[PDB]
Amino acid sequence: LLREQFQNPSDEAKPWTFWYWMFGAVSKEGITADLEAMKRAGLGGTYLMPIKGIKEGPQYNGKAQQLTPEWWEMVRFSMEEADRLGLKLGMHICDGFALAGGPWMTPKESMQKIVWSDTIVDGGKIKGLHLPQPEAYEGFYEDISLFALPVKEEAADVMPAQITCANIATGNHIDIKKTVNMDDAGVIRSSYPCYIQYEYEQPFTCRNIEIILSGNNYQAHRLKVMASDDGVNYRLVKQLVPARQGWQNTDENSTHAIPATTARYFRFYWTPEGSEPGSEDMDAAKWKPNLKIKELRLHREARLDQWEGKAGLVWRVASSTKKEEIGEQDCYALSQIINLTDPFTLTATLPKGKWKLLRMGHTATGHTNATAGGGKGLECDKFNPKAVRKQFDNWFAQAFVKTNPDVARRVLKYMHVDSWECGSQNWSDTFAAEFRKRRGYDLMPYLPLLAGIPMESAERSEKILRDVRTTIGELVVDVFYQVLADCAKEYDCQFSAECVAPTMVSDGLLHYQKVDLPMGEFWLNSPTHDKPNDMLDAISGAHIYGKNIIQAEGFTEVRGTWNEHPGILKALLDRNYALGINRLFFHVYVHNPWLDRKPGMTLDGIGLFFQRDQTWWNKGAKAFCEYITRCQSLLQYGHPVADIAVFTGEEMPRRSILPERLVPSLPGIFGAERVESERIRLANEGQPLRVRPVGVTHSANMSDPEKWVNPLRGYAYDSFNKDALLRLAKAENGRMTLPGGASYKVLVLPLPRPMNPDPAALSPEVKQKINELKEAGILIPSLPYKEDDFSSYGLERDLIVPENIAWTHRQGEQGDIYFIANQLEETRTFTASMRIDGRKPECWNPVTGEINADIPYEQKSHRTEITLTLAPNESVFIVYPATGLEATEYTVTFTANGKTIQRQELFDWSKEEDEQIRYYSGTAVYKTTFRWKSKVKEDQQVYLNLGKVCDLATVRVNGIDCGTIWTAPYRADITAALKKGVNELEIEVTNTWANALKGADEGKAPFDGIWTNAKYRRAENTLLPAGLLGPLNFDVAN
Ligand SMILES: C[C@H]1[C@H](O)[C@@H](O)[C@@H](O)c2nnnn21
Ligand SMILES: [Ca+2]
Ligand SMILES: [Ca+2]
Ligand SMILES: [Ca+2]
Repeated sequence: LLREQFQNPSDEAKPWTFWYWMFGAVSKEGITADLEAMKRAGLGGTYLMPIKGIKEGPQYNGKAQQLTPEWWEMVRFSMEEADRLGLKLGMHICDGFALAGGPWMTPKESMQKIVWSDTIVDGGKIKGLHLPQPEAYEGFYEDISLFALPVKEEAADVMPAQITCANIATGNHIDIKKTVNMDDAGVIRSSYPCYIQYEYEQPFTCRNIEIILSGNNYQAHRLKVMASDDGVNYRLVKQLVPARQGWQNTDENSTHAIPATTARYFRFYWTPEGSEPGSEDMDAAKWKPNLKIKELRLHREARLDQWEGKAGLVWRVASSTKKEEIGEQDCYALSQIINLTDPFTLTATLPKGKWKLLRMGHTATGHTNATAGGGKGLECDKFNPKAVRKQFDNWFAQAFVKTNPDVARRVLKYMHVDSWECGSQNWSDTFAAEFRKRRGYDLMPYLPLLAGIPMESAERSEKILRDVRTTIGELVVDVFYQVLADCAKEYDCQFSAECVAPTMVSDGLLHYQKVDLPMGEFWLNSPTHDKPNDMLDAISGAHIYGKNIIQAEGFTEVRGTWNEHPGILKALLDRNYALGINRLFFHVYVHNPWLDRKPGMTLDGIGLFFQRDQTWWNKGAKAFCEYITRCQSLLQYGHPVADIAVFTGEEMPRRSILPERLVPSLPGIFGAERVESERIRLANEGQPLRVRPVGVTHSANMSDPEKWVNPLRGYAYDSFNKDALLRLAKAENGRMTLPGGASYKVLVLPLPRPMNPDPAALSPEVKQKINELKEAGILIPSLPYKEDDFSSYGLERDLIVPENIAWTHRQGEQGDIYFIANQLEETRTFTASMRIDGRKPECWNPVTGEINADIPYEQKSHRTEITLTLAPNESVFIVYPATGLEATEYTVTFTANGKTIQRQELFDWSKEEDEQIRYYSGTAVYKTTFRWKSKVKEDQQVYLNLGKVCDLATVRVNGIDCGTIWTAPYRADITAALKKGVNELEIEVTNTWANALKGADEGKAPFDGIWTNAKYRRAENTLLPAGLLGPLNFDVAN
């Protein structure tokens, strides 16, 4: 019975929280208080992750520094308390929130990259020549190969040049100080159209431009390169193209190839016009459209376009290099290169002429788990099974040894890996052998490709580099993930994992096959830091690899301002349920070690502030968690339904596809109005800015996941990869099926897109599997698909609802479930039509738990239609089996500071003269009486409507609890509690911390004990409305 699960949910259905210990400031008192608070809210467990240590926050006097006996004692006490209370625990595989580092790791055991040095020497009899040492992270380096290259031309790779600049932005409403300029350090800055000019003594032949930045700068990659011989007639060379890039893009410079150009003068023209708005695969374009360049280096030696990325040193995608840029003349044949490893100071004999001595080897990338404290150190080598095992043994395994082994064996059931923040890597000591087994040929002779030196042809080079990247991503799965999965089963743990993309070269779906619990992430009020693409990686991964529980780190808030409460979290949560998550993890519960300070310790103001010292914790968090649990009991039932699978291609890196990127492929499915708004948005005219949250200025045409509810207008889709196609896909009854229950009718092979611009050719195997699926009846539409839907092919929309209604559909042996959620902040009445023929629908309310088994419905064209009224932000589940107030005076007690006042009229606290009410945050108890004339009749239902509630209210009538009201409709069923005559009305109203913190900031604190390390505040500088504002009314229905 689904009803037993909805009314009595199982433990799997409960939401969890991340629990962050800050700066080693931890106490047993606070531990007990936190774990009891979590139990009281109805949480299932917590992930215990310490962040930073004493050194990073000396002011807090921490005594529980990571890995000290005192810290381990606190971990033990937490396990003991979680055992007592019936909570489960997880921990991360390292200290801090990312990723797999620790002080036990040496440079040799860390993430490795290919490095090199060179010198030009005359050939002949070389004896005892000392070659320059390549990059050696903390002295660690190891040679791999030494190559001898014949010199192409004989001139310097770079020459000196006189650098000038000029503003050209005319249309004079301009701030003259923000026009182009070069500072003392040679750094170039501009906000306005301009050019930077380089004048050489003699004509210089340039084939590429290395752009060197100080942090990220989208606009630096948008320069238009021009050249001249005579200083006035300038010819176009190339409009540069930004590579796709994530947020961790500063480990390498960027090389832009150009057609070989010989000139005395080069100009780089810039304008902000034509900028793409920001996204997760052009992270730098989220920021202000200002130009900032540390150095442009113009080079002579041929290099592949955007080679740093193509070599796998950083996560990047760009087009193959054109033949106009790298012709066969520009590439070295294998027979031209002499391999001098064996001789290697160097003593050997080369032919005559001049030779380049490319000394190649490997060193650490230098990445650490930087948010750790006592457990901080180098990131483990991600391709080395032993280093990965070692990392497991030294942190996570130790929680079963250093605490209390029998208690740890019962409560510590979850091992987590968060989202990658340790860059990329492209070598390890097993990498040549792995490449050979997997790709079927030897990489070693082609090692100079990893320096972007072209060999044989531009195409052969880039085909090989793609293979390197493919191997890289395969090894993240087959080593790092495989090893941790084995370790997890060995310790009887479930394995949760977040995204690898867009920081480590990877197929972003691929690793989810190895984990029990794929985990996405969604942010609150943080468009610059939100990760909708991560969400779709985790969901798509779970769906294609058959993982039924999909966790999500939810409500992460880049700057929390203390005005947040469950009411304004609901719509955000509901649209992520619509995407397919079904176990929320709250981000974040911060341990507050002091019982006398509130709201206390935070992650330096990064929200959501989800913890015991919230004004609304005791009643608000519990009510919300009840909603969540009921929602999740049903959203974990059976299998998700999606009719459309979309192939993610054969470029590397790769990941799930965002809805926006499919609009030119399926313009019909999205509709003409979506096509039109995308063209306006992407044209990004004037590069408009928005500030959200306070102090975060960014591109206003950023794709906003709130504007992409139900984007395929009644269908759902998963991204789907080569591995799933080749290893798992089956045709059954006209649909493509996978183990775990995915069944798709349609397979979209998208048009070339930003993340797959070539696009990479389909391998013969893929072509062969696609053809088998065409023949077994699977729709593989011709693109662009221009019809409104797939009903011409007998595939109707699953749910027809109006815009701004989020939904999902699950199906199992006991029937069908549609989750339907209003995203607008208004009451709406609308028809929902479901693809269900001849079964009786019911309406199950996840806020109250009420089940209405007898709703009206029509049956038309073999669908079922229902009329729904949804209050602001209201959600429902559709399940298919297989008169004013006349009150006496109010007594209002403000419990935090004991004030009590009498009032006839309801009032906004923030408008009172008394500063202890004006600035009050917390709970106030309202007490009054009312007359009810008649006895409550049969079939008759009575609601106390609260009107406007700031922000949360618990209703007691004649001492009977009639519920905690936190979202619309703001009303309480008082039917069972009503008596004839005089009724007693008690209402507890709770607001948010914002007003009290504003009071405390200004010396007008409404009570003592107010402190937090969270410093961010709303820009508005206003007191929020607060209280039972009403008006109060009764509603008598049937
Ligand atoms: C706030 C932390 C958060 O706690 C972590 O999940 C980490 O993945 C991250 N990425 N950006 N910001 N964070
Ligand atoms: Ca994360
Ligand atoms: Ca493709
Ligand atoms: Ca794309």
